[PDB]
Amino acid sequence: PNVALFKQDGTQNGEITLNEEIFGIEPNESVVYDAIIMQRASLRQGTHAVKNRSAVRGGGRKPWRQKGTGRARQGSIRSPQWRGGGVVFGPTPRSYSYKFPKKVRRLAMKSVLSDKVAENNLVAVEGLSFDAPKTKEFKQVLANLSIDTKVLVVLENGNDFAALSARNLPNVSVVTSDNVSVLDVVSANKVLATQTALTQIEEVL
Amino acid sequence: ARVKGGTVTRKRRKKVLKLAKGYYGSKHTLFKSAKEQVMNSYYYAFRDRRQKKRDFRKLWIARINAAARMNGLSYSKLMHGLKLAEIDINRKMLADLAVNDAAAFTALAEQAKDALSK
Amino acid sequence: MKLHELKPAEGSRQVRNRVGRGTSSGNGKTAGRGQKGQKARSGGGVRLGFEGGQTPLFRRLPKRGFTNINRKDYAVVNLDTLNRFEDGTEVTPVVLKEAGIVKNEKAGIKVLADGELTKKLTVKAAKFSKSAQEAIEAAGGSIEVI
Amino acid sequence: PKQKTHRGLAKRVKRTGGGGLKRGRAFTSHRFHGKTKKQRRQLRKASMVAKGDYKRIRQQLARM
RNA sequence: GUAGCGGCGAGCGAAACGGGAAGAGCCCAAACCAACAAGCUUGUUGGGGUUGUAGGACUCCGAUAUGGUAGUCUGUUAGUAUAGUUGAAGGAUUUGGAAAAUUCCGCUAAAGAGGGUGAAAGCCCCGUAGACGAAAUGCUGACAACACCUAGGAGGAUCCUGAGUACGGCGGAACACGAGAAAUUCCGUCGGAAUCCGCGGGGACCAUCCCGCAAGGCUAAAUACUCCCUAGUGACCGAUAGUGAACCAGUACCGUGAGGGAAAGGUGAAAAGCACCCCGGAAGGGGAGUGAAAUAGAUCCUGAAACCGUGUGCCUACAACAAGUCAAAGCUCGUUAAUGAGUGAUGGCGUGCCUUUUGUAGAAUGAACCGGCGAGUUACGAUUGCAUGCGAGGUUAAGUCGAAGAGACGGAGCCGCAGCGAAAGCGAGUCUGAAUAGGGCGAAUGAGUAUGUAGUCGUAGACCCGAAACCAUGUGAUCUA
RNA sequence: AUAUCCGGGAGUCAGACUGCGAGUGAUAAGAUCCGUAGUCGAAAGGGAAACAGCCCAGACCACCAGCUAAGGUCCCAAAAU
RNA sequence: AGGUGUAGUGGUAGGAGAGCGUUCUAAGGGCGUUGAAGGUCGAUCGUGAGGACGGCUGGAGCGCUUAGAAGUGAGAAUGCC
RNA sequence: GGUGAAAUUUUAGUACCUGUGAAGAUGCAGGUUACCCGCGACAGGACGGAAAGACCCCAUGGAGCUUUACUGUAGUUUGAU
Ligand SMILES: [K+]
Ligand SMILES: [K+]
Ligand SMILES: [K+]
Ligand SMILES: [K+]
Ligand SMILES: [K+]
Ligand SMILES: [K+]
Ligand SMILES: [K+]
Ligand SMILES: [K+]
Ligand SMILES: [K+]
Ligand SMILES: [K+]
Ligand SMILES: [K+]
Ligand SMILES: [K+]
Ligand SMILES: [K+]
Ligand SMILES: [K+]
Ligand SMILES: [K+]
Ligand SMILES: [K+]
Ligand SMILES: [K+]
Ligand SMILES: [K+]
Ligand SMILES: [K+]
Ligand SMILES: [K+]
Ligand SMILES: [K+]
Ligand SMILES: [K+]
Ligand SMILES: [K+]
Ligand SMILES: [K+]
Ligand SMILES: [K+]
Ligand SMILES: [K+]
Ligand SMILES: [K+]
Ligand SMILES: [K+]
Ligand SMILES: [K+]
Ligand SMILES: [K+]
Ligand SMILES: [Mg+2]
Ligand SMILES: [Mg+2]
Ligand SMILES: [Mg+2]
Ligand SMILES: [Mg+2]
Ligand SMILES: [Mg+2]
Ligand SMILES: [Mg+2]
Ligand SMILES: [Mg+2]
Ligand SMILES: [Mg+2]
Ligand SMILES: [Mg+2]
Ligand SMILES: [Mg+2]
Ligand SMILES: [Mg+2]
Ligand SMILES: [Mg+2]
Ligand SMILES: [Mg+2]
Ligand SMILES: [Mg+2]
Ligand SMILES: [Mg+2]
Ligand SMILES: [Mg+2]
Ligand SMILES: [Mg+2]
Ligand SMILES: [Mg+2]
Ligand SMILES: [Mg+2]
Ligand SMILES: [Mg+2]
Ligand SMILES: [Mg+2]
Ligand SMILES: [Mg+2]
Ligand SMILES: [Mg+2]
Ligand SMILES: [Mg+2]
Ligand SMILES: [Mg+2]
Ligand SMILES: [Mg+2]
Ligand SMILES: [Mg+2]
Ligand SMILES: [Mg+2]
Ligand SMILES: [Mg+2]
Ligand SMILES: [Mg+2]
Ligand SMILES: [Mg+2]
Ligand SMILES: [Mg+2]
Ligand SMILES: [Mg+2]
Ligand SMILES: [Mg+2]
Ligand SMILES: [Mg+2]
Ligand SMILES: [Mg+2]
Ligand SMILES: [Mg+2]
Ligand SMILES: [Mg+2]
Ligand SMILES: [Mg+2]
Ligand SMILES: [Mg+2]
Ligand SMILES: [Mg+2]
Ligand SMILES: [Mg+2]
Ligand SMILES: [Mg+2]
Ligand SMILES: [Mg+2]
Ligand SMILES: [Mg+2]
Ligand SMILES: [Mg+2]
Ligand SMILES: [Mg+2]
Ligand SMILES: [Mg+2]
Ligand SMILES: [Mg+2]
Repeated sequence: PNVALFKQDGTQNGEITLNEEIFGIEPNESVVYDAIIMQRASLRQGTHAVKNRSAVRGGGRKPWRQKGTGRARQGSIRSPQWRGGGVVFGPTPRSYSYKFPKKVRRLAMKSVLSDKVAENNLVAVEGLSFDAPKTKEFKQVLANLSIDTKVLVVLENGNDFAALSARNLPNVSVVTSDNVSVLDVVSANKVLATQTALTQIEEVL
Repeated sequence: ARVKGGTVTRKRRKKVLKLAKGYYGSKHTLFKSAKEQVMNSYYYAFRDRRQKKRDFRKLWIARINAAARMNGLSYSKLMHGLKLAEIDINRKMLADLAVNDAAAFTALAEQAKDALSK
Repeated sequence: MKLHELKPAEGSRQVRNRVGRGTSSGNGKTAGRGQKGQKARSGGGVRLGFEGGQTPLFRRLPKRGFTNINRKDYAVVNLDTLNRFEDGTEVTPVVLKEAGIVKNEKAGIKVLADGELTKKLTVKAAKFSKSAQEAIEAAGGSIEVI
Repeated sequence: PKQKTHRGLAKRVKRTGGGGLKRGRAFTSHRFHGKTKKQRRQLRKASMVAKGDYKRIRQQLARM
């Protein structure tokens, strides 16, 4: 659809046009949920382990004779019901990542982007220029555009100084147009994208 | 992650022990004894909510029988006579009249005796 | 969507059943295994197809046949699939691969006369069923063994 | 690891177009004097794995 | 989990092709030549030569170039590791013992990672982003030096091209392949070739064809692993956990020895760790102090339960009681204020819990009590239900880039779209059969596939605990024979 | 108002007594083994003094309400001396 | 959204369904020296697992909502400490 | 007066007779006896404690032993090479 275009100074220039296949489709909420769960799982490290009865130190010998002592029969001091014994089952190192079908990944990405536009949370700017990286200036740009909530700032490749000046603000998340994920978009209340970043996204998708 | 036992175990056992207050010795003190007796108390309490209905009807009938005989009539004949007279007063009410308002009980007895003769 | 308001599609996700966690769950104590016997034991149970010592079904039956070392299996294409090409098209194993109709041609493409062909084609394939050849040429096309 | 096909079964049955299993017949090896011509003729014909047996062996032939 | 192997049982189980990571090729022996030494050859040295569209020696001519390197404490240079330097921005107010909490206005940010500070700090401290730094010693990369390799073409008369070798018999073994029809590789034993018109392989064997050239050696990378070192990470543990060991732990302790192997963290912000007094021989208390708090006093945070005791509201010395429950006077109390609470004379009814059993109050089993710990899990596969995406299609794997991410690329491959037959093969049919018959299985009469999730199964210790035993290294004759 | 059929998941393969019909036994057994029905099992409640299997009867719960079943009505102990 | 009507609602092995509570993760929204968790007491609420609210103790952290992942629930093992 | 364990132990306000019942009950039924708490004594019962019966049977358990069981094999011996 069409979205208002702003300059870095905040005055609204004429609207621009975004590809409808990417920003105009009906969001598929179930697909978005699937993509969110999968991506959150993919971040897990899975480095967790316990010692079962074989891994615990010692415990080879039979603690006492099978019969005649009046005690419960025991085969090892490291049996799981013993204090200090092996853990039964429990965590073992493993991966948590899985891959949805490609078509599902694409639909998920278009859904979140089309949801931002449908709610008018997509603020497209002509460009974000900084002679030198200065947080106060980008902070002023966010004020110029009346953005006070969590914002995903989507920059074109090579815009080092815009990325540097934006990143320290606690409410800002910076990505490049070619590294934008569903979790990135859903986290933000608003998306601030330069004009060239939007064009690159439309070339990626 | 690891989920240690925490406080749920203690909380649950404390509820059982509260139900066992007033029980003798270990039965209000030790969870296993207290739980066993609370279970038996539940079994008794359910069974006794049925039995209390039996016991009170037994009490009323006996009291009505004593008052009936004081009016020259047995319990069984009085209930037959009241049925013939179309009196629907129940045994709880009759026993109450037998004790608290004897004159009214006598008036009922006379109606029953009248109905028996007819 | 919002990270604080996630909702899965209905019926997409279910709660795992944990056995041996109390009697009122219905799987307490014996954990659904019942009482004693081999199948109540940890790791208990007989191998698949074991009939407790009755001669198993497979031992009762004879082995049959052999596998031909030179066996050739052809990728089957029927006429209804060739209606997808326009009149005068040159249908080729390459063309069918690009169309995604035949991803694996195996020993070659063989054309079969299941449906009705309605377009004129010059069809090239490893083999042709006699009926398929008649249908293709009856449609005014032509066949060629490669 | 992958589940393993029961090789002995795989030498004795065939997956049919309906997903059933075609099988040979017992009592077709020798002692044909002990069997009538009718029995021999009708044991010559193939059969299918019965429902009760199929449920018992189905996992053993999943990737046959 | 295919082809196969297999008491054709249980099970075992490839390889090539295809797609990737990484890639690199080279030296000898012999002929022949030269030198030397020796007993025409017979050794040493150097040259020469290196292979299958056969190569080389040799004999002809013709160029002393051009390229390469898996060489060296050869220097020079840069980088880098091993110390470091620098590094923005806050004051009040309310509460408090203390402020970072709070309120008020400010500011800094290429730094809002994190830690510390008398509670929770972007701006107090250590840091962080960023910029910067090396006398010395390593390591790496270049550059230079030096060293070491690197000839084309035409001729075949002759010579060379790995012997006790190949191979065979016998006996074993390895090949997924258990002697099998058993090729290929190897070990022991015995026998034992050819050599370019030659030799080996193409799964017994022969012919033909094709592909190669054994019996000599060397070779980076892609692969495996981590005792250690540096910087980090975690829907990992948080002291019965986590290493056996957070603590002076492989210690104490046990054992002749091999060997077995513990328990045990927390005052407070700061010791400010209680001057002095009093009872006591001391221990220990009581004051007085310190402290926000000492019922935080070192057995020191919190401080459950079992268990032990003190006070006392009600009850109890004619009663046979799984001990409660229902009914109930009297007495004593006053709440999450509820047709309240505690106790309870007396009356009715009433044989615990668990396990295991046809059946257990059971004179069957298990538990002294309390607390903590303690049992269906995960991975890879199979299959079904549910769910989502796409749909006669569905989908990528390894890998590459990328935050240990998403994602992109990657179509090799896998499932499905056609079956029937042991098979040749035919094909909406096909097999059986002489059959246009009948019958079997199929089509008619279509839904699949990827992923998630749950149920169950399979391979794994596979829900947890338990044998007597078996095997393989060790330690013991300080007891005893 | 169920039947089949297709598929996912089981558990069960020690049964007991009672009535009836048989065998075995001595027309003994709380015996043994079948058939048949019931109850127990896996069923609390009422009756049979107590008493899984007998008789009556199937507890979702509340009531200090009523009617009945087996079995009962002189006292224990509800109801006809 | 609810209402009416009829019927049904004992249960072992076992199948199905739906929930309670525990720790952790994410997002959101909150509470804490004007006292978090934990402990203890109470005559509190819900159909159940269980949930609040007060007093006291305690001295730093912790709820709630939605979703996710689990070393997720003990009274019995002549269990271990 | 000083010092001070242990086996055992579901909680116990822990009688008798006859009966009942998994067929031998302190605990169930009916009846009988019995004020509350101990001390010194005795062992009839708690199928008392101790030991997951050793007899008996079973487990396609184990071990040691035997032989004209099976299959192997060290050793010995005979021949070929
Ligand atoms: K089950
Ligand atoms: K067969
Ligand atoms: K036969
Ligand atoms: K496989
Ligand atoms: K076998
Ligand atoms: K050379
Ligand atoms: K800080
Ligand atoms: K250096
Ligand atoms: K062989
Ligand atoms: K070959
Ligand atoms: K070759
Ligand atoms: K304290
Ligand atoms: K007291
Ligand atoms: K009572
Ligand atoms: K016993
Ligand atoms: K047919
Ligand atoms: K036919
Ligand atoms: K689908
Ligand atoms: K599935
Ligand atoms: K296991
Ligand atoms: K399992
Ligand atoms: K000695
Ligand atoms: K019978
Ligand atoms: K029944
Ligand atoms: K409280
Ligand atoms: K567990
Ligand atoms: K225990
Ligand atoms: K018994
Ligand atoms: K005695
Ligand atoms: K022995
Ligand atoms: Mg071990
Ligand atoms: Mg003992
Ligand atoms: Mg441990
Ligand atoms: Mg616990
Ligand atoms: Mg799950
Ligand atoms: Mg059940
Ligand atoms: Mg239990
Ligand atoms: Mg059991
Ligand atoms: Mg059994
Ligand atoms: Mg079973
Ligand atoms: Mg047999
Ligand atoms: Mg035959
Ligand atoms: Mg016959
Ligand atoms: Mg600074
Ligand atoms: Mg401030
Ligand atoms: Mg082999
Ligand atoms: Mg050979
Ligand atoms: Mg040989
Ligand atoms: Mg060649
Ligand atoms: Mg290498
Ligand atoms: Mg430890
Ligand atoms: Mg602790
Ligand atoms: Mg330890
Ligand atoms: Mg205190
Ligand atoms: Mg303390
Ligand atoms: Mg008396
Ligand atoms: Mg008295
Ligand atoms: Mg028995
Ligand atoms: Mg007992
Ligand atoms: Mg007893
Ligand atoms: Mg015991
Ligand atoms: Mg020695
Ligand atoms: Mg000696
Ligand atoms: Mg019997
Ligand atoms: Mg049973
Ligand atoms: Mg009953
Ligand atoms: Mg019973
Ligand atoms: Mg009476
Ligand atoms: Mg009379
Ligand atoms: Mg009912
Ligand atoms: Mg906590
Ligand atoms: Mg657990
Ligand atoms: Mg315990
Ligand atoms: Mg008896
Ligand atoms: Mg008796
Ligand atoms: Mg009693
Ligand atoms: Mg009784
Ligand atoms: Mg004994
Ligand atoms: Mg025994």
